[PDB]
Amino acid sequence: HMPAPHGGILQDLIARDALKKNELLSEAQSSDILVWNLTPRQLCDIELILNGGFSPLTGFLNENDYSSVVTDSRLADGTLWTIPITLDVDEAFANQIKPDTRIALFQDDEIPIAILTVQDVYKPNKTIEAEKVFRGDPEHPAISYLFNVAGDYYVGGSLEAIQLPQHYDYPGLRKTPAQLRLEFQSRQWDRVVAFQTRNPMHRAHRELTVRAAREANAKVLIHPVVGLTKPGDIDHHTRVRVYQEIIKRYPNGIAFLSLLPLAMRMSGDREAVWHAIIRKNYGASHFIVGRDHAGPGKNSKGVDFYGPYDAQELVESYKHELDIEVVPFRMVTYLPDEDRYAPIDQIDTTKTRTLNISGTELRRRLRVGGEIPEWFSYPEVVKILRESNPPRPKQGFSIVLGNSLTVSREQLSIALLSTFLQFGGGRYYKIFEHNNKTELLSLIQDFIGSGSGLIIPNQWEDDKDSVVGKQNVYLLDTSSSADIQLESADEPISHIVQKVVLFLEDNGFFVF
Amino acid sequence: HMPAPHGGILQDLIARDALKKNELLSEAQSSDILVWNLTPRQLCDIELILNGGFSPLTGFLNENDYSSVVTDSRLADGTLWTIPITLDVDEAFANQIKPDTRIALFQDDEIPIAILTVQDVYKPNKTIEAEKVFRGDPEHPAISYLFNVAGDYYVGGSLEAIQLPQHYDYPGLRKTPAQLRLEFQSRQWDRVVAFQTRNPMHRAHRELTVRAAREANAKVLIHPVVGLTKPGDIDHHTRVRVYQEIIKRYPNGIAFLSLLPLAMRMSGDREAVWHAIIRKNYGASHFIVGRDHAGPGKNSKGVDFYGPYDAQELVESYKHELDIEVVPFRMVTYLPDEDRYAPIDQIDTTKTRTLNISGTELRRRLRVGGEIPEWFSYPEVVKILRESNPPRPKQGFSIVLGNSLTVSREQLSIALLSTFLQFGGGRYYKIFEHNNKTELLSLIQDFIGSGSGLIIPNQWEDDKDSVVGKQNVYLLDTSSSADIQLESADEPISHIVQKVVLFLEDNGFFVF
Amino acid sequence: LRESNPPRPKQGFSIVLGNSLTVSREQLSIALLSTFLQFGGGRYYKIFEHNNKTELLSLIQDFIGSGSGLIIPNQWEDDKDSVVGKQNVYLLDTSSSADIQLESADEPISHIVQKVVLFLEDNGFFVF
Ligand code: NA
Repeated sequence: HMPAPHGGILQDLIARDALKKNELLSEAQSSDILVWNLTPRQLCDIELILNGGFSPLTGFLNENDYSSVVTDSRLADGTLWTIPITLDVDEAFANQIKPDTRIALFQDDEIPIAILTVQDVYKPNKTIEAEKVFRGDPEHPAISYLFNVAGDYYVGGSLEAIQLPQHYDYPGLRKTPAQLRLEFQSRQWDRVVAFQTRNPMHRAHRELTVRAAREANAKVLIHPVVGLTKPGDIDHHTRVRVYQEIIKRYPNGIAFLSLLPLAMRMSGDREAVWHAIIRKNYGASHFIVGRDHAGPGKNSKGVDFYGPYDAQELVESYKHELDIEVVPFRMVTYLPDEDRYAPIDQIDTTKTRTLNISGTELRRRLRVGGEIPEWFSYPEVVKILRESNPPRPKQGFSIVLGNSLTVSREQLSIALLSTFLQFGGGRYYKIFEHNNKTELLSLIQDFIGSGSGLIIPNQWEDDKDSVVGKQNVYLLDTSSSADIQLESADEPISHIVQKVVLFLEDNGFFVF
Repeated sequence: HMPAPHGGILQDLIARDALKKNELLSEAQSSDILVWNLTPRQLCDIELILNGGFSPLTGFLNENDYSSVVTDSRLADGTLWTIPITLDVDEAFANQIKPDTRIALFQDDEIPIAILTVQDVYKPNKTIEAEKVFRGDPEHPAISYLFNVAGDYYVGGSLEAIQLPQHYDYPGLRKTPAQLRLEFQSRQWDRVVAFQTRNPMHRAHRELTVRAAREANAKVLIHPVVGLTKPGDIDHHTRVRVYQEIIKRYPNGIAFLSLLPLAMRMSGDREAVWHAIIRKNYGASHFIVGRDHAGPGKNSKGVDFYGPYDAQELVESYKHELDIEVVPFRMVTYLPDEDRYAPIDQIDTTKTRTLNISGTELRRRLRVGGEIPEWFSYPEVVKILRESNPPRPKQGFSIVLGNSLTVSREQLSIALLSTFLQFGGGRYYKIFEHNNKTELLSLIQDFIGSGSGLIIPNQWEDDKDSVVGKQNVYLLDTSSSADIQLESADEPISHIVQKVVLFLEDNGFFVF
Repeated sequence: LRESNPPRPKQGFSIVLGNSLTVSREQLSIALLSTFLQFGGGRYYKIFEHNNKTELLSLIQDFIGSGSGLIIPNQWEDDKDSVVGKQNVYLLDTSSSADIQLESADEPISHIVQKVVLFLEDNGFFVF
């Protein structure tokens, strides 16, 4: 039952180029070879290629495959493939390469990853890519990256592997497709259903998953993404701690945890098919496709990027060709009087109690510090989330003295500092003078991340608002754009202080 | 019974220079008048002088009173006075002043405090002062300050009150002698026993104090020092929270808390007499002098700066002259089977079970996060100290990659960071590059104070060790001076990471 | 009441291998036994062979009453269904009358085991 890789053969480049390692290593570490440092998304991508995770890929797509993928969701030879995997480069580097040029791809400017043999260098129409691949919405994460982070030139080419990107965390937890397939054989695991996730798992996830295992007669592979998920989500370290904990809530010998160095595009539809392909290469006969699978969410005008079922239908439409089975996850609700989750479909809310916790409410219960029902998520998991996302009483913040203020900045700072220290509780306070220095402005969010309260005497230049981070940063000024608005610019310091103290207290930072 | 100020009349200068405030304020901020920025200690002293708390002083001591104080612990006119209150200025400033010169004393370079009418300017023999006043031992906190911080030119002169130094914390809690006496009169309080302290109060302190009140038929005045105590101690904020909490464990209408802006010299012997005088001016008829009162402790060779009972004996020998009663606090111990503290005197240690917790064992339990008995310190009090002095798992730290390391600094830091993030526990981690900059080195301790873990890629110049701070800062090197010593200079990174992890785990920072 | 009528986690049960099964009864039993022992919690497990003996069939409900999990290799004769007691007794077979229904009679033992484990887990006997 274990699926053959996509395209019939596991492109384990690490294993195929084993004997030539030192040979490739040297060439890569020679001063005669042109060097290109891989960006974060590229590092995740290249790992899956050398890995065989992106079978049948063997390098970054050339214009021929890239175009076929963009317009037909297939490689030039017809193989289903929905996400363009290209090596984006800038004009400068582009002008130093031509077909057959040998490039060395490094990590952190010092670790030899692989040797790339160019065969194509083109300047893709990002308008068409954004439209045909990511549905053209300018706010879509992939399209934003496409235009502001991705180089404007793609470099098609074949790769020869030196070593997979270096990782120092979760060793042996990042099993390659070959290792996973071998692990499944050790356990005599025939049928395996894989679960995609870039989020923490709660009881519902544990139940829906065990259910899939039961109905599909397969074992469970919890395959969390730890490379790059949606921008601004929970760090993977925290998620992995949650996974390692929830894995213990499954009957013994039913589930296995393994991390996927994937860099998502949040391209729902196509991404789902891409996900099915990837797990297939990793050895899964079944793939769970959730509601709005890999969906960013809603845009500015509240419009959804993808339809709630777009992903499940797309994968379902290609499953026979992919030779995998799709396990659709229907929306579910909790029935208190039975202590069980059930498909919304079969519930008459008119004659049955139902409980549900939205992501917003959860984010709120972690901000406020309120209890989280044990039926929604396991105790151990909630504790883990509580540590990473502390309630406002344990959160850091920053109070910036507006430019409109005329009071003694030094005195107001001393006054605020002295005042905050009366409340105590654990938070460390500091009058922070940056002097419009980037080396110091870059530390603001670090102190806030540490729960520290910073009193900042002056504002920084607008051409640096990007160096800081708006999170928990409040402006004290007379302007209508301030978070703490003073009626005048020459108010008594005690007047000003009280306004700030009560503001913070109202926002939950101080508790008495 | 309420004593008369020391000298006969309370020198509440603020009250005698009221009808001259605007006038004096003008002169202060005038352009002609010479200005001097009051040092932190000078602020605490000047506040007590203008306050009346230092009666009969009416300004800083001149060479006449000073020498008298130094040799015979009295002022020129005989009046008892053991600690030399003088205005220490640098050479340069001394040469711009002559007798009759009027000076404007400012706080933080912008607040008019008082006008000083110079009477004397001299360069005291600090070798004699350190000897006759503080006993000579160079490691004595007062003698160290005397030479390394105090100016070399004392400026004697009278003072005219503008306003007492500004405080934004604990307003109305810092009552003046005039205010306290009024507060006492309002409560029909005649006999008052004052309790001095620069440390947290535990059940023992509550019991000894209540017992004192009972024996002397007096009310209790908890008079903590909030100015400057012993180098490196518990900030007054934490202590005030402790005081306000324990003050509630007294019978209603028995005790009263008030803060004393005193800058202690930790001059045990003399300072106790000085404290009795100060407390006398504040309206206290009784003063508690404890074992090694205002004592620095032990020097290098483990030799005590003062004798356990030197302070009690000295004040006791001047009490008749001071016109105040001395209340000696005898060493006590806890009796489990009787749930009460009793003097070590009447306790048959042989036939009686006794419990005691040293200041060191308390320090240890707070570092470890161990339990602290209820009989030793009130729960609310422990809570406060725990939050101010977090145990190792909640403590911050720094691992400085030594100079002898030949390994990649970029890769070792990255490996430490990703490894640390696996553990979780609320701590924020950061790779900190200072580039030998002071603006950055000064933040290291702020981060550690915030519970953060810093990974420092390079050591900082020797000429800047004084800018950092030893606390929880460990060096990873090969030298025998390293905190985490490495066998060789080019050990595998994984090998290094483990040595560091297990070191931090053995030291409490990590718990599993 | 909680002591006399324990919740499913502390309740005994019995899994009888249907007559339609073609798998190695000895192996399936060993497999189930070994598997149940991984979960633990307090329940005592036992492969129980009655050999259609009334003296032994009369003990089935006694073991269940003791919270024990019994793995029974074969079914007994219908003219004895009255000697046992249906309480917490589940049949593993292909027939539509079975409590745990297999799609085929020659399924992999690991296939069969998982079906039984998840059945019991769904019925509250195993808690993780
Ligand atoms: Na990137």
